[PDB]
Amino acid sequence: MRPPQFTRAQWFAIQHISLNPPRCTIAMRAINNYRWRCKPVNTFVHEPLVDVQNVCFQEKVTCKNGQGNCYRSRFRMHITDCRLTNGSRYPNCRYRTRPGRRHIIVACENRDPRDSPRYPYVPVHFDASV
Repeated sequence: MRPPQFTRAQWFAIQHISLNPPRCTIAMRAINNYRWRCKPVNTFVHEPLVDVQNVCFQEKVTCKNGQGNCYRSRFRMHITDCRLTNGSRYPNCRYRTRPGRRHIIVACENRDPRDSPRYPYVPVHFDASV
């Protein structure tokens, strides 16, 4: 679940934007610290923050949940898919790291008041890795 201390945009960035190349088992720890079971699957976008934010102005598409506020990246982006190993037992979560470069789809919305006023419309959910 989203920890209440983070806005939707903040949690999206924590889970899905990687400045440095992600090694899944290391990078997932900050996420699973807020959880009570290992996150089974998680995608990181390894691109500058502004490039990920800018997907919110690209190709508008229907979201998997039926909402209309999703967008598909114009270009393939560098991503890393993290999948929990079959032997992992919470709280010790290990991941397989599957890098790639694909179009992404994100949901976007107006910023929360607790989000930076410099980005009025921001990504809040990772919808798809293709």
